[PDB]
Amino acid sequence: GLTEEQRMMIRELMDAQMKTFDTTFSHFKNFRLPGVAKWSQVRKDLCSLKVSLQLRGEDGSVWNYKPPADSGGKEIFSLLPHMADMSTYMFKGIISFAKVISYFRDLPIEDQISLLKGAAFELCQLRFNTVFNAETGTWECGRLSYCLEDTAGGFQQLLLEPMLKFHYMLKKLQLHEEEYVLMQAISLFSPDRPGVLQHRVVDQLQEQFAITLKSYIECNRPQPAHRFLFLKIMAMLTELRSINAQHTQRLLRIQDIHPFATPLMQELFGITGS
Ligand SMILES: O=S(=O)(c1ccccc1)N(Cc1ccc(Oc2ccccc2)cc1)c1ccc(C(O)(C(F)(F)F)C(F)(F)F)cc1
Repeated sequence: GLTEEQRMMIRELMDAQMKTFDTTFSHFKNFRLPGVAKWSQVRKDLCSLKVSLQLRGEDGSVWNYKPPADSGGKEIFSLLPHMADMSTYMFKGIISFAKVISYFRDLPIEDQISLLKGAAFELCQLRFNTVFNAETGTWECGRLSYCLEDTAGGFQQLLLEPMLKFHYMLKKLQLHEEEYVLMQAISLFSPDRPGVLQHRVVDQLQEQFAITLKSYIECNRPQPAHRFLFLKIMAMLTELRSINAQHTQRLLRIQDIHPFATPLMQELFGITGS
């Protein structure tokens, strides 16, 4: 079954998640909002986001934003300031998650920074899948809601952008909170990240989290639908890392044309300021 050590690993991760995941986004406030040539062509990477924004007030008021269509203009950058603020809020939560976990704290500062930089996007996306509604194509973030706008091919066309397909595929697995936090742990403690000194310790931690995840699934999911779940999750994690490397390249190209990264995002991506 589950060993007490395995049950102590899950509890440590689960408590770290509860303390640092504001699932209602109640402290996300004071954020920016959109106002009331091969480089540029590629930089039209932005069209795959296609998101509408809803902001519900406590008074009952609802503000709704619909994005501009591309007209060969700067209007494509209208939502980047808001998204940078949301990304920064999510990343701060992820940093707090790592810092409250005993195993991460024990690691050297240099390794802690290297691991956070490598896994920050992946951990944020894993948390965002918990708030994603597959039926509505919407990410429900407290009073903010982010809805995918209609596209010609509809669902299938959205499933062509890897980030979106990841979200739909992961949600279909119908994971428990314990399985999400183990995926975060496996992704955070990745030994093959640039700059990791204590690779052997990190690799052993990762294997223990994966063993714990495999054991959790074996003990709590006996149904033929959950056959090969551990391996599906591990493949998902491998795809997320490829998505992460692609997203980094897309982001840095936009930044090069149209700077928008916040200070914390600049630190994450090694932008110096000079
Ligand atoms: O993948 S989503 O859900 C998404 C959102 C909208 C349309 C399609 C897909 N996402 C949310 C998200 C937020 C944070 C994150 O982790 C990061 C951690 C540190 C630094 C950067 C990211 C990962 C996903 C999303 C949000 C923004 C972006 C951007 O590339 C954008 F803005 F240039 F499109 C940018 F620049 F803001 F990061 C991409 C995906």
